[PDB]
Amino acid sequence: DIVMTQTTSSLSASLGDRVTISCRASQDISNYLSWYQQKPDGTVKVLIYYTSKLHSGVPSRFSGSGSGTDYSLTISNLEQEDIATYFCQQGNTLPPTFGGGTKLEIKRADAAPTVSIFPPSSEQLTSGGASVVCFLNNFYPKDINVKWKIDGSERQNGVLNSWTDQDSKDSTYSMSSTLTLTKDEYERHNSYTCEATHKTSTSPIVKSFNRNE
Amino acid sequence: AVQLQESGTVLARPGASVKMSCKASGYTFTSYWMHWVKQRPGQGLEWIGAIYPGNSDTSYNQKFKGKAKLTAVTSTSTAYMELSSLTNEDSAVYYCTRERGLYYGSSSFDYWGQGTTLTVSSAETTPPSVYPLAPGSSMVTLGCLVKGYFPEPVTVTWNSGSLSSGVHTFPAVLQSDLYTLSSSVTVPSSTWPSQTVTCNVAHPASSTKVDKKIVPRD
Repeated sequence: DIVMTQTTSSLSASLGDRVTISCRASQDISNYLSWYQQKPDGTVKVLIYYTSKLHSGVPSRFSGSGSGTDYSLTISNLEQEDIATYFCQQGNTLPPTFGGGTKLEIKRADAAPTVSIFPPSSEQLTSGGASVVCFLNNFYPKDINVKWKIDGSERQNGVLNSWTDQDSKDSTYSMSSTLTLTKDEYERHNSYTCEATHKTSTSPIVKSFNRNE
Repeated sequence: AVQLQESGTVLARPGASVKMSCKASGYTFTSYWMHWVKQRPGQGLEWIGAIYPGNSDTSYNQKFKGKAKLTAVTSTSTAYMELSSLTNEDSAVYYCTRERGLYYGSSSFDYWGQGTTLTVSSAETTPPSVYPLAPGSSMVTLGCLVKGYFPEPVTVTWNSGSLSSGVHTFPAVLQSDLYTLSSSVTVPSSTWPSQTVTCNVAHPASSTKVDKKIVPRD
């Protein structure tokens, strides 16, 4: 199969910017390359086919170019509706193959996470389970790492994480992290700590909950 | 207008076979190749195969031979894909898409259906438990933990929608067959706990709606 590599998976830009997304095939694909746009609701549209042909109804701020192995999609003046994921696809050889995709995001100033931590509720403890929940809200850039510690001891097992897509109003990201233990193990410890590593700070951003409080 | 209308979300037991459909309109169904594409939800797109409904010629990705069966019904302009021996790895969104250029083709896809979500699971419909998140500044953040439900989706609102600003509802994660999600809300400390704050959780599949007030803890 022909491998298609899009140069990056995530690309930042400002509205009104000229944006270029590129991909590269593992062999010459003879201009048999198309670009598709996928929106967060899962819907998909073709934008460009045969390298540079604009599909009817697609705004002409979209353009494509390339030859051989190397191709680019360009948006001349980024609009809000253009924030989406873009996939390239070769039709030179069967099977048709797609690039991994490039998601656009809105560029903005760095923002530190607002971190909040929550103990298991009484309702949950009666069921024999215990989840400690940490929200890390409205940060930018999206890259972030969360570490859990129980009474000083780092804890990986039982942690589940979830991330939002970029906020439509303030262009930040949020994350939620949940440590789940048995009620028994939970009751054997006091200090639960969520610590975030993020570009905005040299030291960890730490929120703790202590069963003594 | 060309339109491809795919059948709805399907839940399937492991080891089963599922059949999904794609109703074409606005063009001569029998003159274009209909392709199917798989998207696992943290990755790109994978080509499954195609059928030419004019004579039922088919073409399959080697990776999907013995897995997918493509058919088409001319009288109803509907393409079907049947997937066999289902496993967790088959859980995905499947698209049907028309190939530009008629029989001669182009290997470019000019119109796409909206996608069909296939979820393969041995779990049967079960309601979430909704747990309050209260902590123990000008602002306070509160939350709800919606745990151990199946299938997707749930909806979460706060004070019946009047708190929309400063809310984050996070994508559900799968733990031990079941989904769990969390949602946070941030308000002025002046308003909580003086005023009431409640997460309203609805799980349509189990006909459940739960209101969970967030109480101070001490």
